[PDB]
Amino acid sequence: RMKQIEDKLEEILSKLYHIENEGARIKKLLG
Amino acid sequence: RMKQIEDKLEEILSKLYHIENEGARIKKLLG
Amino acid sequence: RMKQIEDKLEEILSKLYHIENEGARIKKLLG
Amino acid sequence: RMKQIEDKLEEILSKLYHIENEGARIKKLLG
Repeated sequence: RMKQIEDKLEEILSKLYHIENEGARIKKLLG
Repeated sequence: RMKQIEDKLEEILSKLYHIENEGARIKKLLG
Repeated sequence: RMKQIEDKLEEILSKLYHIENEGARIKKLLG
Repeated sequence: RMKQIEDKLEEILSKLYHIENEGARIKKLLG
């Protein structure tokens, strides 16, 4: 069951990169 | 108590999807 | 060790609410 | 493999702190 949690963790990490990137876009835009 | 973790994670992901959608609206509204 | 993970999960949840709220502010602002 | 989870979580949180700071700059730059 540990490998099921690890899929989610990685998926969560991916989503965090995407959000961090969306935020940098918006930032560069405004500036 | 590994299921309780996987439940939390799943909740986390939903929040992240919502955050992601927020940034989409922010991008349209902006650029 | 499960209760150490649970502190982090909750802390992560908290931070997600804060970010979701920061995003709604920005959104309301722009609009 | 419960430590590997706690490591991931800690990584997640750092990302969330960074996202949080991004939204701070976005708010200043904007309002």
